[PDB]
Amino acid sequence: STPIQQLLEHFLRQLQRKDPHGFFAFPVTDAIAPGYSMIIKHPMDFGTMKDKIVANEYKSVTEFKADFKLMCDNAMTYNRPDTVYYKLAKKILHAGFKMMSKERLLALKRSMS
Amino acid sequence: STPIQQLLEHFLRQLQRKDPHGFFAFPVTDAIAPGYSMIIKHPMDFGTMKDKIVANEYKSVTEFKADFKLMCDNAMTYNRPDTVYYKLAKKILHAGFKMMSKERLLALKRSMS
Ligand SMILES: CCN1/C(=C/C(C)=O)Sc2ccc(OC)cc21
Ligand SMILES: CCN1/C(=C/C(C)=O)Sc2ccc(OC)cc21
Repeated sequence: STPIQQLLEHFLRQLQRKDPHGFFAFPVTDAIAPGYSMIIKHPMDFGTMKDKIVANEYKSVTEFKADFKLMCDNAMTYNRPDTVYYKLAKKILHAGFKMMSKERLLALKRSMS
Repeated sequence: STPIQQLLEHFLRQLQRKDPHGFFAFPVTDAIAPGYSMIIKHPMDFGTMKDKIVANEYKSVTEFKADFKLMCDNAMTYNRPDTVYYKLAKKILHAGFKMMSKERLLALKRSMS
């Protein structure tokens, strides 16, 4: 493994702990969610993100954050605000962007000098 | 855990993997290596470094590199050049400092932007 892969695997684990029931663990498809494909054109989930880490397809924390943000946007677009799915997506998005702050990324970034 | 701890744990696993027999895994004792305490002023080993990581006592990769270099210098000071201990110490010292090179950490630096 490489250092960036280890950093992204750490972030991903923290985020998955905030989704204990695995709402975001696998790709949502039309077989479970009517009309999903035509509402959610850019699907994303934790499992695809793990595969992209393993495949070393992320070159930055910015790219990783964008996939995480996409996933939570999709969940808030498709599900109505009354659903546990929409409600959890809003909460992990807030927490996730607070754990990968500009600030926190600069503090961790002064540790490597 | 914290991001810096996870990064140092990664480096430590890479280094410990080059010492499958655990020459460096635990403190050398005078019962095993006569006069060690009298010759080696500042003992160091992988287990203590892991203890300091968990205890979040490293504030830089530089500080971490300093304990690693200490560990390998100690082994080459106490053990004669024909011994497995001296030879492995020299080999992991070079490998570890190529893995925590200035360049490699500055590239990793841009990845967290
Ligand atoms: C994977 C769970 N989950 C959703 C997740 C997100 C993030 O949108 S959307 C949803 C709709 C139906 C279903 O099967 C009853 C499950 C379901
Ligand atoms: C624990 C291995 N090892 C050394 C370790 C370091 C890092 O120096 S020094 C030493 C001397 C004798 C011995 O038993 C033959 C072992 C011994």
